[PDB]
Amino acid sequence: LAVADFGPRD
Amino acid sequence: SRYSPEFKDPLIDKEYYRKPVEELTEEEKYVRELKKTQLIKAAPAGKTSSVFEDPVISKFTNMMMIGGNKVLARSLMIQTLEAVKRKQFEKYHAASAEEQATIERNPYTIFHQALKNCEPMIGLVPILKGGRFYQVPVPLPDRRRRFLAMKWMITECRDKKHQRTLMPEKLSHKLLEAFHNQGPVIKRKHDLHKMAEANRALAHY
Amino acid sequence: SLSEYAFRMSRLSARLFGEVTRPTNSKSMKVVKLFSELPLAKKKETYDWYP
Amino acid sequence: AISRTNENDPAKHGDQHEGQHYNISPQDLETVFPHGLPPRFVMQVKTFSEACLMVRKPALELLHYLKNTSFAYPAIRYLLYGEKGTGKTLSLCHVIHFCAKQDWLILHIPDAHLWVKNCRDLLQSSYNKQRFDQPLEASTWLKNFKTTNERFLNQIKVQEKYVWNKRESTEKGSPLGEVVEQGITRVRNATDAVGIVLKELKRQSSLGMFHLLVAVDGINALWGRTTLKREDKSPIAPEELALVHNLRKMMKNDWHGGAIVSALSQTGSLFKPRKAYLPQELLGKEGFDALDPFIPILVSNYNPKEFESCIQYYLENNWLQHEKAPTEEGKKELLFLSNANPSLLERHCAYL
Amino acid sequence: TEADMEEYIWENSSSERNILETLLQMKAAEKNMEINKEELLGTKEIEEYKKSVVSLKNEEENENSISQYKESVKRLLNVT
Amino acid sequence: HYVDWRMWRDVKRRKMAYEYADERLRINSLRKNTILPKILQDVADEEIAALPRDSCPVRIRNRCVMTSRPRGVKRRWRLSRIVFRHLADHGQLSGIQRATW
Amino acid sequence: QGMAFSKSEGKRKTAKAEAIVYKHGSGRIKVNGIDYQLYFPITQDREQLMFPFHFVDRLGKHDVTCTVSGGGRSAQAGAIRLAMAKALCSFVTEDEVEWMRQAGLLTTDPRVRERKKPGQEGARRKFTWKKR
Ligand SMILES: Nc1ncnc2c1ncn2[C@@H]1O[C@H](COP(=O)(O)OP(=O)(O)OP(=O)(O)O)[C@@H](O)[C@H]1O
Ligand SMILES: Nc1nc2c(ncn2[C@@H]2O[C@H](COP(=O)(O)OP(=O)(O)O)[C@@H](O)[C@H]2O)c(=O)[nH]1
Ligand SMILES: [Mg+2]
Ligand SMILES: [Mg+2]
Ligand SMILES: [Mg+2]
Repeated sequence: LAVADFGPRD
Repeated sequence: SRYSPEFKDPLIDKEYYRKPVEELTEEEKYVRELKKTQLIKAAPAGKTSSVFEDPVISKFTNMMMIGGNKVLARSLMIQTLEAVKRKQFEKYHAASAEEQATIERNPYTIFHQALKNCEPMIGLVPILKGGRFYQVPVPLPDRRRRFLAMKWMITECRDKKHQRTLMPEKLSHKLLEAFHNQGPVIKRKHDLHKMAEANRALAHY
Repeated sequence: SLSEYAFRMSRLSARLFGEVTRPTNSKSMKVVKLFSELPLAKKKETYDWYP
Repeated sequence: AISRTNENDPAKHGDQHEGQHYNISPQDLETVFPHGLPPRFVMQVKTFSEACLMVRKPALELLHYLKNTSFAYPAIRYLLYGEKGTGKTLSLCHVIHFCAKQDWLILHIPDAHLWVKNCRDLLQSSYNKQRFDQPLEASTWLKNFKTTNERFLNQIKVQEKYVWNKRESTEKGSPLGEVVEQGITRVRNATDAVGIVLKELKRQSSLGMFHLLVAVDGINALWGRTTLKREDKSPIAPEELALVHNLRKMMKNDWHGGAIVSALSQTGSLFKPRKAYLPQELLGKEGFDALDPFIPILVSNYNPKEFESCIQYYLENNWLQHEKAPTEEGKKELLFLSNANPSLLERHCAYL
Repeated sequence: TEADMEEYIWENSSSERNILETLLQMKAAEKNMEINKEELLGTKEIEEYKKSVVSLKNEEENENSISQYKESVKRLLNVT
Repeated sequence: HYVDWRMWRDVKRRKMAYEYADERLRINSLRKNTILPKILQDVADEEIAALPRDSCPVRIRNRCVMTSRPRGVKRRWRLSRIVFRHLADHGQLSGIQRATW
Repeated sequence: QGMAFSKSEGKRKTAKAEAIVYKHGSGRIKVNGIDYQLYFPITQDREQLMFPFHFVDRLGKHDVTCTVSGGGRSAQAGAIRLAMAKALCSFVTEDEVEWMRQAGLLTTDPRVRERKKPGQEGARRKFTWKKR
């Protein structure tokens, strides 16, 4: 979960 | 299957065979003397020893194939690789000597990196506990991550939002977008992860 | 769509091989078929169907 | 630069330049080749930012004949033939460039198959009610013909009075450009304007005004079958088309002062099998009779020297991006799959 | 008619009519007045051209026949 | 002594159709061309329509010869599927066997 | 003329091929008298012809004249691949022949069309189980 890329947050 | 369980899959790798004997270990020596007694399946027509063979593109091609039409699926793939390369040569010639160093013109490198930027690390799978199905955010195996990056890319290009655009132009445009961490398919990856973070409290189900 | 030579050479072959010699449309050629075979009712499989 | 030559004048090319690529200036691409270049070759010019044509024995053989042309004898018909994708079109274009740079008047038909198929507006002609006009096909060619021969369209002057309508007419002595502009401006007169152009050039070339090159790619189209239909859904014959009826006359050796260089193409033909390439198989009986006597020039696959120079030209443009393409094992696979065929090699390299 | 024939005959054909018309224009260009048909069509070059066209018309077309036809046309048209 | 009344009617239809076959063939020939006058063909139409209804061969039905079943009949043996199988399954039909492949 | 050659046969689906591989050559392959790239316009069928010679590093070293009948374009290319590989084994070392065997180049593919069964739509597909 920490490694994963959640994208530019908004 | 028309192959008895005794039939082993063929190993198509020239290097594996030219490897000298001295480099071989006692375990690798046993496997080689064993296969001389085993039955081997006929090599499929898909894969060959050619130096230009790419198992990922061959797989992406099959996931685009409709009704066994490999000729058409293959034609679309090669048209996409040509369209990606031409878009990069046009971006390359129009750029400055400094920007030119950062511009990739190999469509195979773009294709692989575009998919790797879309592979989802974690997915939502309904694990059952207490008589109900809760979409638990579960780790994804390597096979599943690579498959999902392909299915999402092919699905996006088949979407009806694209009006009269041919597949080699749609797919090339999506690959170059994903190659730059941009696009709808990249958003699907990000949203899947964000949904998996909102259901972290449901990991106990 | 045939030359005079071909048209008259085909009409000569028809005379020798006992084919229809006059120009005959497809509808009228059924008369030839009707008399070239036995009627269904006259075939032994038909009138001797049952023991 | 092992695959390139510094000699960019097609008049000085010889056997020592076989297999080497010479550059066609952008100025000559706009003027000499507004049409006729293969569509995929045009893509290569945009991608490589340059037009380079390999010098091969078909064009060299043909350039040798044109340089020794006797302009007093009747025009000679040269027919390029060969298997699909062997370079017939680009051998013709190499010859068109030679004549274009020698101040010849160029009559280039880039594809004669386009005049016998897929015609939306097939109008009846007014000059002859038994023929059909093709305003879009004719106006398109006229625009390209004007571009190639714009410097000669004022010096050349008509030798008759041509009537377009009751009100409008082209009087004797008017520049031929006036005839070419009437067809472009008024598409209804485009098909007859083409017929007047072919009429004047054939007439004035035999008088010594200029040298004329007739270049027709897909010549087998003229004496084959069409897919155009009448309003009663009946098939139309090529002779009934005004564009085809008049182009058929340029292919007769009843004039002198130039040459007729044509190329066969099964690609885009009508009612011909995929593997048909020989002259009679593609031209038919009516076609072979219209051109006989003619000089057939064979175009074949790349020889070992030409194949390697072709690969080097791609590697010099960084077109082959696969890391294994420059290797000896990569080139042997590119040779087996294409079998040295220029078109198959260009298509295979296009995605590698 | 010619369409009914099953064997090509060079005599009184389009080939004979076209080649003879070509040789006359060439003689006129040289300003030579030897316009006799029997003399023009009696040379050995015409016999090779006749033998080549007949082969193309009555036998299977192939690269060797197209080359034999080519060399016969080059001699008649003085193309070297 | 036929299997049923329906087989007996077909027997009569086959007998009457055989008796009128030549007469019907000749009259139909007059109707099946564009050569003769319509006035003559119109009379031939009335003549063939005036023949007995059971002389018309389209009314003949291929019934099972042993059970009179009108459907499920195999023309080659003139038997219904049920009767054919009974004989086939007891090895009484020369050369016929169960098919596996 | 004294040129050494080997001959073999191959079968793929309903396609049957017979190939003559010459000991020495330039890489020419004739299929029913036609150039292989004219007979096989599909790039995948030509890759199958390349596979045996490429695997043993003999591209451009043998001439082949083969005849193939039956089956489709892919089955014909597969049958020729097997016929050429079997004949090519005469001109390679014993160790190379065992490498071709382990690569699946010398095994006749047993995968043939399955018969349709009665009472179902296809060889395996069943008719729709009607809504209850
Ligand atoms: N002389 C040449 N110089 C450079 N490229 C060439 C040459 N000849 C052939 N090619 C390559 O091969 C391709 C096919 O050539 P081209 O279209 O001229 O052949 P063709 O025989 O006229 O084809 P078709 O049978 O379809 O009419 C070109 O687009 C180009 O990539
Ligand atoms: N509009 C127009 N077209 C003309 C005229 N004269 C000739 N043409 C065109 O020029 C072509 C060639 O002329 P010509 O040799 O007289 O044609 P032909 O009479 O059909 O053999 C014709 O087919 C017409 O399309 C003219 O006075 N007006
Ligand atoms: Mg061409
Ligand atoms: Mg019935
Ligand atoms: Mg099915």
